[PDB]
Amino acid sequence: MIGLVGKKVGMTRIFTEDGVSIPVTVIEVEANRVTQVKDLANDGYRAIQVTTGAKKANRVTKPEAGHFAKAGVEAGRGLWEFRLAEGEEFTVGQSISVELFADVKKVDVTGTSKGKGFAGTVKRWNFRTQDATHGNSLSHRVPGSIGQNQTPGKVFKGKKMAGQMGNERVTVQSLDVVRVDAERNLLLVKGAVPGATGSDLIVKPAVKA
Amino acid sequence: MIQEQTMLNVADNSGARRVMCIKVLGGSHRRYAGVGDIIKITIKEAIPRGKVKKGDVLKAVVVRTKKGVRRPDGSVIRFDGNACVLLNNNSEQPIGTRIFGPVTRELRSEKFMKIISLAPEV
Amino acid sequence: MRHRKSGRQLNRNSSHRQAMFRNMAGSLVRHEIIKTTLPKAKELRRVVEPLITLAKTDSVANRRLAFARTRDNEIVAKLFNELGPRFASRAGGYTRILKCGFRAGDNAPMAYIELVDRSE
Amino acid sequence: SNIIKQLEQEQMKQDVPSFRPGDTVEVKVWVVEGSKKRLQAFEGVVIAIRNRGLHSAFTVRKISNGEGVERVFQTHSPVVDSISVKRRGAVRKAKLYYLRERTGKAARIKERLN
Amino acid sequence: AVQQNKPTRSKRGMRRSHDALTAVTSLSVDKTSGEKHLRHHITADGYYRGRKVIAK
RNA sequence: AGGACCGAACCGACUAAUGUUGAAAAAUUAGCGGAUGACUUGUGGCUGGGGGUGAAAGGCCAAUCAAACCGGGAGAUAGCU
RNA sequence: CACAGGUGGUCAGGUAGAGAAUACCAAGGCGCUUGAGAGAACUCGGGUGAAGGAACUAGGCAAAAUGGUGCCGUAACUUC
RNA sequence: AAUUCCUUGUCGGGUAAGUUCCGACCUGCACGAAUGGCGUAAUGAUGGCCAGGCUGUCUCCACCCGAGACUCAGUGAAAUU
RNA sequence: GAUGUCGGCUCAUCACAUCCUGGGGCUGAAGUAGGUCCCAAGGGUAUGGCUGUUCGCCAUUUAAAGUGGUACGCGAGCUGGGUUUAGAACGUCGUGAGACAGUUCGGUCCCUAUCUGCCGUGGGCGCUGGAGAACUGAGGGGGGCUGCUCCUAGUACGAGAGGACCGGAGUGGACGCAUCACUGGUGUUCGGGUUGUCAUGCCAAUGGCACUGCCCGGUAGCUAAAUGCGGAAGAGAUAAGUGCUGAAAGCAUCUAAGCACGAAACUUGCCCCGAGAUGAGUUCUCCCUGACCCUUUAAGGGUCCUGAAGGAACGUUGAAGACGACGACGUUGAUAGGCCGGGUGUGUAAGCGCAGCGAUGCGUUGAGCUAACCGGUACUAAUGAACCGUGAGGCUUAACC
Ligand SMILES: [Mg+2]
Ligand SMILES: [Mg+2]
Ligand SMILES: [Mg+2]
Ligand SMILES: [Mg+2]
Ligand SMILES: [Mg+2]
Ligand SMILES: [Mg+2]
Ligand SMILES: [Mg+2]
Ligand SMILES: [Mg+2]
Ligand SMILES: [Mg+2]
Ligand SMILES: [Mg+2]
Ligand SMILES: [Mg+2]
Ligand SMILES: [Mg+2]
Ligand SMILES: [Mg+2]
Ligand SMILES: [Mg+2]
Ligand SMILES: [Mg+2]
Ligand SMILES: [Mg+2]
Ligand SMILES: [Mg+2]
Ligand SMILES: [Mg+2]
Ligand SMILES: [Mg+2]
Ligand SMILES: [Mg+2]
Ligand SMILES: [Mg+2]
Ligand SMILES: [Mg+2]
Ligand SMILES: [Mg+2]
Ligand SMILES: [Mg+2]
Ligand SMILES: [Mg+2]
Ligand SMILES: [Mg+2]
Ligand SMILES: [Mg+2]
Ligand SMILES: [Mg+2]
Ligand SMILES: [Mg+2]
Ligand SMILES: [Mg+2]
Ligand SMILES: [Mg+2]
Ligand SMILES: [Mg+2]
Ligand SMILES: [Mg+2]
Ligand SMILES: [Mg+2]
Ligand SMILES: [Mg+2]
Ligand SMILES: [Mg+2]
Ligand SMILES: [Mg+2]
Ligand SMILES: [Mg+2]
Ligand SMILES: [Mg+2]
Ligand SMILES: [Mg+2]
Ligand SMILES: [Mg+2]
Ligand SMILES: [Mg+2]
Ligand SMILES: [Mg+2]
Ligand SMILES: [Mg+2]
Ligand SMILES: [Mg+2]
Ligand SMILES: [Mg+2]
Ligand SMILES: [Mg+2]
Ligand SMILES: [Mg+2]
Ligand SMILES: [Mg+2]
Ligand SMILES: [Mg+2]
Ligand SMILES: [Mg+2]
Ligand SMILES: [Mg+2]
Ligand SMILES: [Mg+2]
Ligand SMILES: [Mg+2]
Ligand SMILES: [Mg+2]
Ligand SMILES: [Mg+2]
Ligand SMILES: [Mg+2]
Ligand SMILES: [Mg+2]
Repeated sequence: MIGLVGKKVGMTRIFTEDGVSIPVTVIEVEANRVTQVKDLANDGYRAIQVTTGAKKANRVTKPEAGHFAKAGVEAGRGLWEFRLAEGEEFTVGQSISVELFADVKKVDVTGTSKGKGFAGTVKRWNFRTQDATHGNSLSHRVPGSIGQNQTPGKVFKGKKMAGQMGNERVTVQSLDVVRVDAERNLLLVKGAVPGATGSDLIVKPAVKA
Repeated sequence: MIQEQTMLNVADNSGARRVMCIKVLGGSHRRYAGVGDIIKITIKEAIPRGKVKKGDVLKAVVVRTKKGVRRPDGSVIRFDGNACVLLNNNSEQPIGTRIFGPVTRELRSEKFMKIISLAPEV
Repeated sequence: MRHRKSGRQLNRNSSHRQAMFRNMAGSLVRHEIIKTTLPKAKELRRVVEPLITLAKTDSVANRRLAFARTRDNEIVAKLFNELGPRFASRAGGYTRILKCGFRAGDNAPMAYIELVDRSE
Repeated sequence: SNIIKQLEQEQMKQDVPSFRPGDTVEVKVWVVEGSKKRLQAFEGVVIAIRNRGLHSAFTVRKISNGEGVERVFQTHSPVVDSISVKRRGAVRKAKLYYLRERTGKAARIKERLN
Repeated sequence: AVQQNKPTRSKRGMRRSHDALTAVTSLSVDKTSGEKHLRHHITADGYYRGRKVIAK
């Protein structure tokens, strides 16, 4: 149950002959090259490190270049790892295409959500706004009370307050695989996946199914 | 999107002219009722010598909304006003005998098949 | 948020921004080199360059279009008689921003913006 | 994007008639009652058109049984079987939402006799 | 709101531990006139990248 | 004709927000009331403190009023801190 | 205080307008003695809002809404 | 009842549901005839209640335009301790 | 020498004496539905009418509308209706000033956060040569709700009326996360219409101002009402409880030895953070192989040469962002602007011609213009440098060669 690394191409639709419009996200899954294979005897855990895309040889550093050269593969845009399940053996430099998902029905797609910056409590935590009229003094979208009195005499950890919202790892689970088009390196999943267009995406087979 | 206090027209001959939603039946904290959802209503205006009288509290199914319904291809069917068909409070069968104006295929269920038959246009 | 948005508010309202850039576009056409703040210079590119490309094909319609965005016929005339024929073969990029230190009164990052062929 | 546009291109309908806002059109859509699948007609004036390729849509407004009904059709959906222009109207605006406030005479579009 | 106790010179100094200015790391030399100047900026005499952009 | 009507100047001050180390020791902004009258305003004058004045709120009498202010008795007295 | 306050009289252009309201201008006078960026939360001052429409709230507070001129038409009650 | 404690009295009306409202009843804790009784057109920035219109008041907030807030340069407080 | 007081709002947090959902014993438990008690705190746990009300009553919901602690939680968070200042009145009491055993109309809610705490986000150093990339998971956080319908089956049960357990499927409510393809809102940076007025010499054509003058549409972005997904299954150990074998105590006995099951609680399983986890871990890659001098002779100090990997700085910037930070790019270049083509939006420009007395209409013409979008394109701007960071990396012991 390893996954591939893809790029969010955008959203579109697919009409079925049965008169249904499936909302789909297009994911470009180029070949994933295996750059390193980790095992128990050496790394304590079984996994494979993959690369995808192409990076300009001017921007790749000498440490990164040597790590690729050991595998004998070309420099991709990044390095990602996937944990191997029992009975899954890969070799370095082997290329893994999108047709791995040819027969999987639901996938989990993990991306980095769109960054909303410093958000208020209303937007970040669905805090109800206070009255817009009726005498409310400068306290329309403010958070309200944040604790009790002397007995706690403090604010508890995890209190819902204003701060950075978005731009964080988030996984959407169990999205139907609409189409696996190996020729164009495309994966069509039903629904919306996190991130902006052009962001990186990790697609694994669904873990709950 | 019908909620409490919403004033609806009546699409049947029960005698009511304008009703007001006093509860969106279904689950707890439920906010809206779309086409095909049963609501509790109160009669605000009724014709003389009708089957129902003003001030009566009964149920009704919504059949037309300005919000409209969406279809599995993404199309929309929105109407110019919100209308309902009055139902018996305990059996939830229509109390009128004639349906006026169009209805939608969202009503094509075992419960409201009578409304489908009497409608002039679905 | 600000995602994918364009334009610079420049701590003005819409009417003030539009009027100011009319004056600055006129000034740059008249003198072929002016000294503004770096942010203001970067935005003038998006007002003057469209005006020069417009001046490449001379017509009564295009000259009335320039007059609408410039409100000065001397500027319209230099754009259509002098700058259009001058940049007839240049595929965009008619201006050059050179950063020139900081203003003494408020430490604003300044810059010179000139036409790329101003010379002498 | 060259990947999405190509993708959408092969899904588009090839012969879709030309029509503008104000045109009275008859749209034949499919109603599928399990095994029984037939066509139903919807005729009214086009009051809005969204030109977005595969995502193109248009809004048809009719007065049915004393009730105003608006229907938004997705132009390239397989549900919409065909579109035919019954009458060409002469309007000056892309969107005719002002017709929602007009009734009977005053809600009629003059005919584009050209 | 106000302090219940006066803050110490220790606490004052520790807040200004991040107020230190930074010098310009290096200054670029013009390949024609040899003046030192800010990088990406014109020289004091109107030269930039070897060419004399400003007359004065 | 009119302590008539609508409405600027002008005279007020009902509501709300702002502001509350204010732009302002009472305002600003949007609305609000009267606007030929028991109206409003300029300049000068008169009434003096248990006194004045008050379409009366203990209101006002120089940002002070159930007894002004300034000096004096006076370092009142203080079983209180 | 180089303070959004207060301060009596005189003068009265054009166009639209009943008008000294108001909008835009004249003559004349000014841009209000910190600026430059950025384009978060939140605050202030505004614009618009699907469906609903007072369900808000102590209370329709606030907002929205009405708004002109001519003709027609206009109820109970009345001290006419 | 600007007055009724018991009291959200009882009856009627209005609402889906009305401690408020309107009309009554009289059992007026504790109305009442110039410290006026009762009624009354018009008037009222007067108190309560209802309806139409109307809407971000609210369901439930979204977006946008500006002024602050944030960064840089200059000037440079305050309460408190 | 002041601890703001009722109710509401916003935001909560805990307890379990449990309102719902879960598990069970007994029933005066046929079924359905209950009663009562035990276990269980994971999640969930109405909107209105009236009244300042908390409550209460009522209306209509829901699986349920739990009970309590938290300064009867929460006014340096809001409100200010009640209460409890000064005005006024009624009833009442008093000769009265006034007062209430009452009631009624009106009536200024300040604080720029130093410390703690909390939500976010950086800088420093450390981690023992330096550096880049990938991880392991100590630990921490999040999530955990449920209705209805159909099948099993009109079966078991029941005289009938009625009507299941167990098990399987479908479809909702609420809540949450993401996203903008669709439906939409907004879009004072796009197009158009139009009022008053001023100006560009005039006509025509345009611009300014009047809330964007007023409006009608509307791209990108953001976004909800829009649409996709989630709660789980499973596993371990259990609670109440149910047993199996089995003595003490020839019997019996779930327990003493031994063994089996048993819940939304617990530990996992799912998602996120996470080696400052000073117990600072691991993997893979890259870089630096110079010469001397002096002393007190040390993990010593200096001199010349050298300056790496890499980083930073600067520049162009970004669906990244308060600032930092993070990401892309800097000519061997599509990073931003411009330009070119397209798309989209608006809706047939201007000029000219024709028709008409004219307003205007028609033709040229789906014209003109077109912001954030798409595809391109080095025209402009992203510079040769310089800067930081060095020169093979302690001691001990063990194994090995
Ligand atoms: Mg962002
Ligand atoms: Mg205040
Ligand atoms: Mg406010
Ligand atoms: Mg851009
Ligand atoms: Mg500023
Ligand atoms: Mg303007
Ligand atoms: Mg500092
Ligand atoms: Mg008068
Ligand atoms: Mg005022
Ligand atoms: Mg008046
Ligand atoms: Mg008094
Ligand atoms: Mg005084
Ligand atoms: Mg005295
Ligand atoms: Mg004495
Ligand atoms: Mg001044
Ligand atoms: Mg002054
Ligand atoms: Mg005056
Ligand atoms: Mg900023
Ligand atoms: Mg702003
Ligand atoms: Mg609305
Ligand atoms: Mg609407
Ligand atoms: Mg209410
Ligand atoms: Mg309420
Ligand atoms: Mg009001
Ligand atoms: Mg009495
Ligand atoms: Mg008498
Ligand atoms: Mg008497
Ligand atoms: Mg009297
Ligand atoms: Mg009066
Ligand atoms: Mg009054
Ligand atoms: Mg009255
Ligand atoms: Mg400063
Ligand atoms: Mg004290
Ligand atoms: Mg218990
Ligand atoms: Mg039981
Ligand atoms: Mg619990
Ligand atoms: Mg658990
Ligand atoms: Mg509690
Ligand atoms: Mg309390
Ligand atoms: Mg306060
Ligand atoms: Mg407090
Ligand atoms: Mg406190
Ligand atoms: Mg406050
Ligand atoms: Mg009060
Ligand atoms: Mg008492
Ligand atoms: Mg402290
Ligand atoms: Mg969208
Ligand atoms: Mg889009
Ligand atoms: Mg707009
Ligand atoms: Mg949009
Ligand atoms: Mg003209
Ligand atoms: Mg003016
Ligand atoms: Mg559950
Ligand atoms: Mg060096
Ligand atoms: Mg460089
Ligand atoms: Mg033309
Ligand atoms: Mg066009
Ligand atoms: Mg360089």
